[PDB]
Amino acid sequence: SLPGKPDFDGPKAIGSQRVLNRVDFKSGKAHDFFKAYEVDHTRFPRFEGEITIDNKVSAEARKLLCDSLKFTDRLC
RNA sequence: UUGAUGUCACGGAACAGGAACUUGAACAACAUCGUUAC
Repeated sequence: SLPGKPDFDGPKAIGSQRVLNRVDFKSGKAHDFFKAYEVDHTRFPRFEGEITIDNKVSAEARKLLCDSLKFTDRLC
Protein backbone atom coordinates (compact mmCIF):
# COMPACT_ATOMS: atom_id res chain seq x y z
CA SER A 1 0.00 0.00 0.00
CA LEU A 2 0.98 3.66 -0.02
CA PRO A 3 3.49 4.70 2.66
CA GLY A 4 1.50 7.15 4.76
CA LYS A 5 -1.93 5.74 3.86
CA PRO A 6 -3.39 9.03 2.58
CA ASP A 7 -6.85 9.69 1.16
CA PHE A 8 -7.84 10.93 -2.29
CA ASP A 9 -11.12 12.12 -3.80
CA GLY A 10 -11.55 9.37 -6.37
CA PRO A 11 -9.53 7.70 -9.11
CA LYS A 12 -9.68 10.85 -11.25
CA ALA A 13 -7.42 12.68 -8.79
CA ILE A 14 -4.46 10.30 -9.23
CA GLY A 15 -4.83 9.02 -12.78
CA SER A 16 -6.68 9.17 -16.06
CA GLN A 17 -8.70 6.76 -18.18
CA ARG A 18 -7.20 5.73 -21.51
CA VAL A 19 -8.55 3.77 -24.47
CA LEU A 20 -6.39 1.02 -25.99
CA ASN A 21 -7.01 -0.11 -29.59
CA ARG A 22 -6.72 -3.44 -31.41
CA VAL A 23 -6.16 -2.83 -35.11
CA ASP A 24 -6.42 -5.29 -38.00
CA PHE A 25 -3.68 -6.07 -40.50
CA LYS A 26 -5.19 -6.12 -44.00
CA SER A 27 -7.81 -3.38 -43.70
CA GLY A 28 -5.76 -1.71 -41.08
CA LYS A 29 -8.28 0.53 -39.41
CA ALA A 30 -9.27 -0.96 -36.02
CA HIS A 31 -11.86 -2.92 -34.08
CA ASP A 32 -12.95 -3.57 -30.49
CA PHE A 33 -10.96 -1.63 -27.89
CA PHE A 34 -10.73 -1.64 -24.11
CA LYS A 35 -10.05 0.83 -21.30
CA ALA A 36 -7.72 1.19 -18.34
CA TYR A 37 -6.52 3.72 -15.77
CA GLU A 38 -3.03 5.16 -16.12
CA VAL A 39 -1.21 6.39 -13.00
CA ASP A 40 1.98 8.40 -13.41
CA HIS A 41 5.14 7.34 -11.61
CA THR A 42 6.50 10.80 -10.71
CA ARG A 43 3.78 11.23 -8.08
CA PHE A 44 3.38 7.76 -6.51
CA PRO A 45 6.69 5.90 -6.99
CA ARG A 46 6.68 3.72 -3.86
CA PHE A 47 4.73 0.80 -2.41
CA GLU A 48 5.60 -0.84 0.91
CA GLY A 49 4.59 -4.22 2.27
CA GLU A 50 5.60 -7.19 4.39
CA ILE A 51 6.37 -10.89 4.01
CA THR A 52 5.90 -13.17 7.02
CA ILE A 53 8.13 -16.25 6.98
CA ASP A 54 7.83 -19.27 9.23
CA ASN A 55 10.73 -19.95 11.55
CA LYS A 56 11.50 -23.57 10.65
CA VAL A 57 11.10 -23.17 6.89
CA SER A 58 14.64 -23.86 5.63
CA ALA A 59 18.05 -22.25 5.17
CA GLU A 60 18.14 -22.43 1.37
CA ALA A 61 14.55 -21.60 0.47
CA ARG A 62 15.28 -18.07 1.65
CA LYS A 63 18.08 -17.92 -0.91
CA LEU A 64 15.70 -18.93 -3.69
CA LEU A 65 13.16 -16.38 -2.48
CA CYS A 66 15.72 -13.56 -2.48
CA ASP A 67 17.08 -14.44 -5.91
CA SER A 68 13.56 -14.61 -7.33
CA LEU A 69 12.71 -11.26 -5.79
CA LYS A 70 15.74 -9.69 -7.45
CA PHE A 71 14.99 -11.40 -10.77
CA THR A 72 11.35 -10.25 -11.08
CA ASP A 73 11.25 -7.75 -13.93
CA ARG A 74 7.76 -6.29 -14.28
CA LEU A 75 4.60 -5.91 -12.21
CA CYS A 76 1.21 -4.26 -12.78
C1' U B 1 -7.27 -4.23 1.47
C1' U B 2 -5.89 -10.46 -1.19
C1' G B 3 -5.70 -16.12 0.30
C1' A B 4 -2.41 -19.89 -1.52
C1' U B 5 -1.29 -26.18 -5.24
C1' G B 6 -2.61 -23.21 -11.33
C1' U B 7 -2.70 -15.14 -13.50
C1' C B 8 1.34 -15.76 -21.21
C1' A B 9 -2.56 -9.12 -20.03
C1' C B 10 5.03 -6.79 -22.15
C1' G B 11 -2.20 -11.32 -25.25
C1' G B 12 -4.61 -5.93 -28.04
C1' A B 13 -1.11 0.83 -32.56
C1' A B 14 -7.49 4.97 -30.64
C1' C B 15 -6.70 3.39 -35.79
C1' A B 16 -9.50 4.51 -40.57
C1' G B 17 -12.13 8.90 -45.04
C1' G B 18 -12.64 15.10 -45.80
C1' A B 19 -8.44 21.25 -50.86
C1' A B 20 -9.80 27.39 -45.45
C1' C B 21 -12.35 27.49 -50.62
C1' U B 22 -15.71 31.43 -53.25
C1' U B 23 -16.99 36.89 -54.72
C1' G B 24 -14.36 42.77 -55.08
C1' A B 25 -10.09 48.02 -61.18
C1' A B 26 -6.78 51.81 -54.69
C1' C B 27 -11.04 54.75 -57.45
C1' A B 28 -13.14 59.64 -57.80
C1' A B 29 -16.72 67.21 -59.17
C1' C B 30 -20.76 70.01 -57.62
C1' A B 31 -21.67 73.00 -54.04
C1' U B 32 -22.08 73.72 -48.24
C1' C B 33 -25.21 77.24 -44.58
C1' G B 34 -29.80 79.56 -43.16
C1' U B 35 -33.31 83.33 -43.49
C1' U B 36 -34.27 88.78 -44.94
C1' A B 37 -38.26 92.21 -46.52
C1' C B 38 -43.14 94.34 -46.48
